[PDB]
Amino acid sequence: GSHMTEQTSTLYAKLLGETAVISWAELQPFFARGALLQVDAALDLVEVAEALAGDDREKVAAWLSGGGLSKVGEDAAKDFLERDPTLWAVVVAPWVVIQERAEKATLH
Repeated sequence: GSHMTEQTSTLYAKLLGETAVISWAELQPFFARGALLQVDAALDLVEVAEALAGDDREKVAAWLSGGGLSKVGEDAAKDFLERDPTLWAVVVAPWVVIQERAEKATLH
């Protein structure tokens, strides 16, 4: 049971591959330590995740001050829990980012 040192760029292939859908209750150890970032329904997962992987500071900090990107505490915890709770989670190299599944406005 030797833990495979993940030196492969499978994370790149995952992040820029597609989004992932999971239950919120699986992400409990992630927001507990604070390794969980919340993204708004207006934005997308790939654009916030590439920013947090690529260290794109103007991209990240624009959404931090703009309120499109945040971190998941107790307020966001009970929010997502009582919202879906099934939501779109994409694991970036440092941390995971989540968007709500329930898009209340979908006009295309």
